[PDB]
Amino acid sequence: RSVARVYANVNEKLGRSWWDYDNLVVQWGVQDNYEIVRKVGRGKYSEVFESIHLPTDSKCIVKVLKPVKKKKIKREIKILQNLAGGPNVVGLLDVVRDSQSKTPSIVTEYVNNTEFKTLYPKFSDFDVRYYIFELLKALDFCHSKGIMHRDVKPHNVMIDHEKRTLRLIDWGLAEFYHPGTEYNVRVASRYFKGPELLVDFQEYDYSLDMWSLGCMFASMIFRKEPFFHGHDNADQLVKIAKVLGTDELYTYLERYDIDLDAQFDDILGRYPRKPWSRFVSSENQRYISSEAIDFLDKLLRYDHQERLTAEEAKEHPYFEPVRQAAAQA
Ligand SMILES: O=C(O)c1ccc2c(c1)nc(Nc1cccc(Cl)c1)c1ccncc12
Repeated sequence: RSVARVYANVNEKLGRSWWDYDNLVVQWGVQDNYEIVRKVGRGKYSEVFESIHLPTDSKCIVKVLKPVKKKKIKREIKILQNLAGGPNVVGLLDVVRDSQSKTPSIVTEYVNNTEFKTLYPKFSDFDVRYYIFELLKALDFCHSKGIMHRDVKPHNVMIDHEKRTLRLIDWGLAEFYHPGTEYNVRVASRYFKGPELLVDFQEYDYSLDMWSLGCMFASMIFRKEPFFHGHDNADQLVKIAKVLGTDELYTYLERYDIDLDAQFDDILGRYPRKPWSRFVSSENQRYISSEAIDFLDKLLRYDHQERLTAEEAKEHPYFEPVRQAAAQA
């Protein structure tokens, strides 16, 4: 049915040794070369600890993984190996496991993040352009390697504001794109879920990540976190519909032959498109420009095939100051 409009054939060209994570053989490192110092975070899927690589006395992260499905371990490790050297992708340092339990751990680089709720309001207009551009380099890189992140959100984007460095982290939901594959629609955080996930459209692609980027960008320039605040998955679609409008939703549904679940009959009304300018306020207007609105408009589309590619997104006039400043060094 639907096929990605860029990078559709990447996994075809690279072959089984790139994407066949089921047959991954890990060359496990020495667990005793690492010392766990302090827990920094817990996920649904993991626990993250500040650690030391003892031989070099260097600071690093140990991410202990306990998913009920083992192939999710292999998938995360294969993608992290494949993205080696990628710009702004979190660096894999090692993979180790407990000798008795066989519980695996991923070792990554440590990043001194400032939490996004503190960090995002301190950004200038230029900072938003700059960090979105850096995030675009990581998404263009993984898409060009046949990989969808599927969990793009502020929590998975680590920024060292002092060093002006960015890392896209937590590749645990990431997956290889294979033309015509039916993917699980139970991916991403509710506020960052694309319409395709909300209406059970399974033939999605890299363009899912561009919707999620659009939700992050909206929250940064309008200072509303999260931008689409649904109380549940059905409500998430209503919140989107109350901004993009029900007219563009219905042609999209017709275009991809999607039938809405009967649950939407009572809760989904007819809404006109709310123009982007209505979200402009005294507090957020320092982020706002016609280039910014134009950029956001071209990310937040129902139709995944209408959204900018990460590569098109880097060519947008919004990033002209960032491209100019980079050209000065
Ligand atoms: O998943 C990864 O690849 C992943 C990779 C690197 C980090 C991480 C998650 N989580 C961090 N912190 C964090 C903060 C709150 C909750 C959770 Cl679970 C974790 C963190 C901190 C400093 N440097 C690197 C990381």
